[PDB]
Amino acid sequence: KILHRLLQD
Amino acid sequence: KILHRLLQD
Amino acid sequence: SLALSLTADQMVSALLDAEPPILYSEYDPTRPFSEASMMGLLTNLADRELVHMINWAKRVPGFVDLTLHDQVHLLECAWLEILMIGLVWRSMEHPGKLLFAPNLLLDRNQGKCVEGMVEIFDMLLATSSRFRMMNLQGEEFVCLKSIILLNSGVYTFLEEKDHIHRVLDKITDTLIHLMAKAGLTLQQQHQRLAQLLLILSHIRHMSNKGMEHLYSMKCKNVVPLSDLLLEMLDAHR
Amino acid sequence: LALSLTADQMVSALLDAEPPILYSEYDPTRPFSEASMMGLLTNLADRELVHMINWAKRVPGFVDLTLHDQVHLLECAWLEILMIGLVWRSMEHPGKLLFAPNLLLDRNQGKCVEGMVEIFDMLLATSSRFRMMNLQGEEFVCLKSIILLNSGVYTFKDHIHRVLDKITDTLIHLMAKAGLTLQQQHQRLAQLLLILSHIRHMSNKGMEHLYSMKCKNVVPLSDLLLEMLDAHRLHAP
Ligand SMILES: CC1=CC[C@H]2C[C@@H]1[C@H](c1ccc(O)cc1)OC2(C)C
Ligand SMILES: CC1=CC[C@H]2C[C@@H]1[C@H](c1ccc(O)cc1)OC2(C)C
Repeated sequence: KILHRLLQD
Repeated sequence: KILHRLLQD
Repeated sequence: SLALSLTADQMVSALLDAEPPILYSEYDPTRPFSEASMMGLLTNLADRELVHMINWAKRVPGFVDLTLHDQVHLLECAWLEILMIGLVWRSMEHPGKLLFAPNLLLDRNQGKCVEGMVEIFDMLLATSSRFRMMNLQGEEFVCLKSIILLNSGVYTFLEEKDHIHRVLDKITDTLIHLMAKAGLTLQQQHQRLAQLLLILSHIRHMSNKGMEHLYSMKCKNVVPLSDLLLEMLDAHR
Repeated sequence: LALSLTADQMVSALLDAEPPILYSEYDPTRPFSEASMMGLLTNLADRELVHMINWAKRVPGFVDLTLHDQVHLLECAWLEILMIGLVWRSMEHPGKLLFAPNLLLDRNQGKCVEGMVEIFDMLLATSSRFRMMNLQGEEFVCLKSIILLNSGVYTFKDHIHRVLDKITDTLIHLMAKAGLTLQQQHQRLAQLLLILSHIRHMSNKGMEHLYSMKCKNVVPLSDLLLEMLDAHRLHAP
């Protein structure tokens, strides 16, 4: 889930 | 349309 | 005019008096539910509620001053929002239950009888929960309800709109007045006022979602909706 | 930390969090098509999404939420937040929508996509409401923050409500220091938040529209938009 990663990154 | 009738009444 | 000419607590009284009644469904409680019986019951009710709310809109300050065509528009946009916050209001003291009618009290688990309906129940329950957290009062509620009628159609309509905004402001004054004499601090009045009006945003969402569910159910031809329902429904697309 | 920020420190922190204004890849000497327009503005929305995530975690009290909360909040509000940006950007260009400094679309150019012109209309009506109301950059960043924290909060949060109360204080702070009297303060604050209800409405219309463009597949959407899109439930006959 791209969102999750853009948010953790 | 039934709304118009009810309204003007 | 005369809507501009009410006192704060003359506004509240007029609205309290304008309230429509609470209707019963034709629910035979000895019979369990199916999808078609559900919808049927719930659409039959909304249809009968539609007549009262119209005769209620005529008794909300300023509304009757608006042209017939502008009145139609406001109603076509808000009817289900108005139905919804009423539902939410009746259910406030029935945690986990939706009081569609005193004889039709729906558990969230029963919402599953109708396909897709369960999400809508969860939102409606949460809103009712929110009202409870906040301990929403009858005087404010009737103010909120009127706001929905005057606010939902307005930005898609000629300074007929200016008059609508004046009454909107008069209804704000009214709400502040209520909280002021409820003993709220100046800051606590702003916050509450914002908390209430922010909820209308979620109520708009529920109605959009709900609207689509209804359109879905008709396309599916699961239950035949009244001819008022099908008009209010087609106004949206 | 968000809670112990002065109103002033709140406004500044938000103004500095502002995402930049992005550009279209649009090349002006090429003609438009339902496909090319939808391509240009989903391309634009998709790059804007990346900057919104960033801005989100620079909104006081947002990094303080569980990552799943963060996700839910953004899945719910993403289109409203692009829309309020759009509407604010198009303020000084009445009759037109500044999607990008080199993508100024007028009313007629919405016909290029079927089902787009009515959302165009709602959108123009909103920025027009903003301009008429003469919304200030500082007030705008508060509104945007409110949508992020408010839209999803009821479909799960004291922390979120306390932050939401802090942003409300700040809005008033701004009005109180702009010269507005006490009733003028609470009226403007009502008119502001009542507009958020319309933005929620346009968001649901535009989301159904987007899913429609996927369904008749006039353009391949990005992986992120599809995720955004799929956090909502929809259909298209
Ligand atoms: C008959 C309906 C069908 C679909 C929508 C709108 C109403 C129904 C409703 C809502 C409030 C009310 O007072 C009566 C019916 O709610 C749902 C099921 C969500
Ligand atoms: C590409 C889109 C298609 C349908 C919806 C959502 C976005 C588009 C949009 C809005 C703001 C923005 O910054 C980027 C795209 O707005 C409309 C056209 C209303």
